[PDB]
Amino acid sequence: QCIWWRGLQNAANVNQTINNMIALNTISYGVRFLKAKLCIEVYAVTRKRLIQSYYTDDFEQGQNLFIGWADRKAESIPITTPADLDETKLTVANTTLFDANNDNITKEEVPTREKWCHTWDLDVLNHNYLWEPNNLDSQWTLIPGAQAVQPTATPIGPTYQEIVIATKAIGANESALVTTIQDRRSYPRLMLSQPQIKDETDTMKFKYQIRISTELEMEHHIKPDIANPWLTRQTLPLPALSGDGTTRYVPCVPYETHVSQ
Amino acid sequence: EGYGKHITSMHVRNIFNQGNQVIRNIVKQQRYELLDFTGTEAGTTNLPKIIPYQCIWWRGLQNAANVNQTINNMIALNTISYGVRFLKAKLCIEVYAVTRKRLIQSYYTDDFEQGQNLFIGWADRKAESIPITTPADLDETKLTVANTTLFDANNDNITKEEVPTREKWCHTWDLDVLNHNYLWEPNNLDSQWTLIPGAQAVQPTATPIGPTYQEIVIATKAIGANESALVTTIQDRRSYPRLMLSQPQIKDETDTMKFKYQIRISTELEMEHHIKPDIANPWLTRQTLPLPALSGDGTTRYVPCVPYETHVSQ
Amino acid sequence: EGYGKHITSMHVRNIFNQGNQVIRNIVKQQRYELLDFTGTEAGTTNLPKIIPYQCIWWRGLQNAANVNQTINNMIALNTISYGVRFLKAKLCIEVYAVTRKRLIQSYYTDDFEQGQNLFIGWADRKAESIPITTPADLDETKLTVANTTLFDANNDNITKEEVPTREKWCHTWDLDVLNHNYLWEPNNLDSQWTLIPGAQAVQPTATPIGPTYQEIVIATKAIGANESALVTTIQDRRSYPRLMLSQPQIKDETDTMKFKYQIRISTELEMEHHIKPDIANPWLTRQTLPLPALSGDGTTRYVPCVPYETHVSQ
Amino acid sequence: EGYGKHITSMHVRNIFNQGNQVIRNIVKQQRYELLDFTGTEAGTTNLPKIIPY
Repeated sequence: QCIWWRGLQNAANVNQTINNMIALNTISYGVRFLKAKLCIEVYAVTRKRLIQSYYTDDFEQGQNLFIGWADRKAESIPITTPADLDETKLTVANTTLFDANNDNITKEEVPTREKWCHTWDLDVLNHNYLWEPNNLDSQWTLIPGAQAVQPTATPIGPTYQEIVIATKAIGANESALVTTIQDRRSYPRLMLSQPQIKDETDTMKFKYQIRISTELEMEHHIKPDIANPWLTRQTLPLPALSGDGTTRYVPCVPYETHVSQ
Repeated sequence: EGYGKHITSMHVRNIFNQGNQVIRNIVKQQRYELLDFTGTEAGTTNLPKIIPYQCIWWRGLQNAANVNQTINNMIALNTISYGVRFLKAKLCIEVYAVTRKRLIQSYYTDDFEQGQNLFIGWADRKAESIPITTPADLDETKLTVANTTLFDANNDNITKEEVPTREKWCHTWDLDVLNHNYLWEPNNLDSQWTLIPGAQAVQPTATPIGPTYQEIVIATKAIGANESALVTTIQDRRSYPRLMLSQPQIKDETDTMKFKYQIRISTELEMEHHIKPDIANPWLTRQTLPLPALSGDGTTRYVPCVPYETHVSQ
Repeated sequence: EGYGKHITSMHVRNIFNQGNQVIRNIVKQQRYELLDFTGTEAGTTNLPKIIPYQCIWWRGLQNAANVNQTINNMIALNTISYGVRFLKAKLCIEVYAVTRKRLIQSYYTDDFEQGQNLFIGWADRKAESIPITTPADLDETKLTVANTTLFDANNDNITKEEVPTREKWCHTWDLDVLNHNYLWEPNNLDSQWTLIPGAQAVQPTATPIGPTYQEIVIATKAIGANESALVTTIQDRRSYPRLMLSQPQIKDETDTMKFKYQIRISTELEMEHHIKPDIANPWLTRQTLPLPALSGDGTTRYVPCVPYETHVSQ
Repeated sequence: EGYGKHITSMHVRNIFNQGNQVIRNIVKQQRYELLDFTGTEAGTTNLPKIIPY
């Protein structure tokens, strides 16, 4: 849901694609995201076995990595620092993919050398609108698409509603009225989990060695050959959650119901 | 290797609704009523009655006695639904009698005017309104406006249907106005100032009706102090002019010639409830819009009842 | 003569349901559970577990935590329904792991026995039962009978499916048993001694189960001191043998070789609620039958779980 | 065995360009200019101008 697609969790993961993006953002008045391809590869499934005391790790090839979509629930992602965006350490307390009572998660199940791929359509915009470029350098900026849910603590703004209304300073003299219709998106919380397996002592502990590949297709619409500051008129602020809040909750709505006319 | 019956390598399975569930209930309200133009007080007068279909009177909230399982069904289905869309509202007036009060001496007798009709005006072509104070006021028998008629000796501005007794007057509305996969957030229809879906962009300053009456909707929802939803739609405009029941204005020796109609008024309001998903999702409010309604401290509040909507050829 | 639009001489019209309305809700309960044969106490032992599908555990009443809108939907739909018919009950066990407790020295470690299976016995061919005391007891993880196994060294009387981990075990029942336009009178499924539709004609004297377990039903309903209903049906017989989950009995040096299974158990109980008609009709109880259940003061009560039903060729 | 959606045994995958990317920009320069052979100084003279392409 966040702009972590840049890999902003760590600077070490920068690459020319970011640098390309950064530059192409300087020279582009607006950008539209096309398709975001996420692929997790599991290179191992490892269990920590207890002996005595200390633990050894043994290969559980034959178990799987769980990818939950956390659909069917209204849940969120706290985001404080870009580090927090790390999908390895990013967590919520008292949280699981497994409820002994109502198991509310649609959980894919991944063997090691089986690969888990997903793709999103960020083409949400229309009426010839774009998104105004940023370097994707913030963790509170979010992917295109409308989760109309926003906290009062951190007003996310009009970009999360189908009917967008916003203004742009773009100089004290002029102001732009950006108004669109963007189809609604859900973007439920996507979790990686181990199985909950009860050992003699406690929950049965695993560690997964995966490779996580991202491709975020970005069509930069380049600044015209002549200065036109008013192309902001067609761009919309990157969808983002504002406010002084140190920790800020990404909506991650489960889904969108549909009505038959 | 597993040899058991009806066993297969699991696919991706979670069985929960994801909001895809929908229920169609029809709240229907059927009344044999006294429509009386004879009396001198309390909406019994020559004043043409008003059927406040613009309002949520379709529940029959004018009186509690008219509650039925359709309401109770609706109420429950509202508790368990995150949103509802109104489909078609079928109003049918049946006239079982047309009665005149004749004067003799003094006291009056009533004689059958079979051969006269009940007038149903649409009060199109005029900008007029319905005052709504209490749900009682919603009663289409007593609901009136002063100095009001279906008959102007100068410009007769009303398109008035004319109903024989056992002839029936039916109408149907399309409340499907919403789109972009938006709904209306449920209420029990227990207020008289809530109004039918559709956009009469007219609203008084005294009682701001809000964004649900404009084609382009913009509103927010608290739904907790932490999150807020931006509900933005395009809903086609609706007119919903004032629908009156009237007697003919016929000048007797004394005064206007007084009638009383014994009718049955049948309502069917098709409501597709979109059920709360099998898992808690408070953010489905995101797709719902507040019931269109007129707010404010005002005791009496005026329902717009716009005549019509002009059309432009491109 | 009446010239209005959509007007016609009235036919015979009353719009009320007359009971013709029906709603299909699916109560579905999905659990990732610890199925443990290792422990020495409280249903953790070698004793084969029991899935009490004969009981109304399909609600997940074993624990309140497993409530979901399907129950809440059911509950409400029961308030507004005069009767309900169960359609198909889909049980699916998914095995996410097969785990053995290995002994070293002393303490145990758990190792993956992928390559062994979970046993699902039907406990057919035997007359056996399920003791039910509390809804907790309905938990298929802890639900057991003493001196009980899927493995007899002498006559092995159980038809036992065998499930690899990511192989899934699904079953489906037909609860459509009723006919002659009878239904079951709704309950919230909040009791553990209520049982699934279908006739196991066996009932204990200690806890008379009643006429709903015989093909030919005869019962009365108070439904007020003034009137009483005679509910008489023909419902085909059902067997519903005891369904156990077990580990293999494998003799280690010490004792039986202990496993624990991490499974997910998914339930879908299709329920067609027949909604209360749009007008009060307390006598629709006439067509409903009491939920099949075992009565009596008994704290612990034995669910029949008959093995099967023989068939005769005419 | 893996049952998830859009899952397949990995092929050889590294996604990096390997230089295969190319961009076509057109630098274009458009001028309404004074070309003057009249003046007596500083390239304004009868001398034929040169376009240093």
